[PDB]
Amino acid sequence: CGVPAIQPVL
Amino acid sequence: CGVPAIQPVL
Amino acid sequence: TPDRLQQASLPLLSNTNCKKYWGTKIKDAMICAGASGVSSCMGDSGGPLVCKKNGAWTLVGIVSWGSSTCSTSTPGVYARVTALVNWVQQTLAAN
Amino acid sequence: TPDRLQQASLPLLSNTNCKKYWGTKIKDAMICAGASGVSSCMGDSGGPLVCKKNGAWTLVGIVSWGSSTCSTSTPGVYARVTALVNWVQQTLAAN
Amino acid sequence: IVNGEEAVPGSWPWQVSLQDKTGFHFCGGSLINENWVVTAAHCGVTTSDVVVAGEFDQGSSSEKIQKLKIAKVFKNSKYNSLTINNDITLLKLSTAASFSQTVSAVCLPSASDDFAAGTTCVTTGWGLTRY
Amino acid sequence: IVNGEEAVPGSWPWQVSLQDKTGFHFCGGSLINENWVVTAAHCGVTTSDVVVAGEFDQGSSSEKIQKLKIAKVFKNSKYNSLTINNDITLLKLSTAASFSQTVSAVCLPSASDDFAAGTTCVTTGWGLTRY
Repeated sequence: CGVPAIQPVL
Repeated sequence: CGVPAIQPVL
Repeated sequence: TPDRLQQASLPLLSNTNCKKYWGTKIKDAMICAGASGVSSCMGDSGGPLVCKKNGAWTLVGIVSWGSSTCSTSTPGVYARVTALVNWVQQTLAAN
Repeated sequence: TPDRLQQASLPLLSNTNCKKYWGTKIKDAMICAGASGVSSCMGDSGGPLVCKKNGAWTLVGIVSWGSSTCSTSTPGVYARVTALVNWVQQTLAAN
Repeated sequence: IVNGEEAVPGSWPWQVSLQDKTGFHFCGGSLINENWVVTAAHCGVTTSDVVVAGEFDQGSSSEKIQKLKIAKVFKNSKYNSLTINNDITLLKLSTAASFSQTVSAVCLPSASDDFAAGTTCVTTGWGLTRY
Repeated sequence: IVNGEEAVPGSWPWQVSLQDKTGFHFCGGSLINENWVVTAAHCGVTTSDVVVAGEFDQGSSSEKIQKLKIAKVFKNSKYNSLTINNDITLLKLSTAASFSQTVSAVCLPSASDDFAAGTTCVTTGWGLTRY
């Protein structure tokens, strides 16, 4: 659970 | 519809 | 929440004078009432707003929202049954 | 409502300093955040509040309520997952 | 209702109370006939909920009340959650309501119906009496 | 979100959107695994509603999204409508979600989990961006 295949950018 | 068997008091 | 059923008489207002209060929150399908010293409040929602017409109580609003403090000086906002009876009337047909 | 998905980073606050805002509206099962210049708002409800813990995003709140004006200066109030995971965890078992 | 008075019992026969499986009253509802209850869409009623009718005193045990089961929930599709515009949900009952001296239907208006500003009307329920 | 920025697409794979039969987004939701969505209890979700996943642009037609049907709704029985206390509703899916590069599960904390005031976190959705 919880670790995107596409990593979020902030 | 709409006329109670028990009449409301205000 | 009280154990037994409460009641209150209250006047309906024009949407227009309502707008005075809610500004642009008031939608055509909404009907106002109160600011009479009575207020509808949390837990009353979904419930009845009735008017007497030609012998019988007719559903005129459905308690929807208003003041978070249930201020008896601001009007409560009810669903306007007039505008949704067509849909109710309809739902009854298919089921 | 925007067409594409939005995001915002925001800090969590103690319930305690929250009470400063919501007073006695804030219940143990509620968790605050924002007043950072960002605000959650109508339509965002039911949605995610995540924190990074040990590599992964973990559900920490569920957008629930706050300001009616979505004021970026007042904190949003989220469901506190910590307090309801036991019930979720449970619901999963019987179905 | 802030400032309402207690109703005469059974004087409002179409008033129903929505309660959860916990027994907790959270919204009201109005009987439109024997299989159909009207309530608010924001009430968020599911079918683990129940329709209680013929109730006066939430706290009294000696009442011949009817606990009615929900079959299907009909949220008006124009309902807007962002606005709480068109906040009407029908409820279809799995169990018919037994009409009586205390359980009955309110009347629906015509789409045509007029109801003028200044006209004195009545609202009932079990909501907070002090906030 | 007032002041949020657009997300990178598929960067938040457990975000789902609740839409009515009209197509209108009214709440968000988070995938907890392939048959179970978490949302808010006040959202008042029924089963004429649908779970949309793998969506980025609500307005784009060329997206490989998943329209998922609700089987059963589970309002937490401690939920309090008067307070909007314990505002959690599980959603059981009639149709399994197909996990992928863009559809996946967030993690649930332990009841034990600590998450300290001052800690910077993230909220996503399709809510009003200006009120």
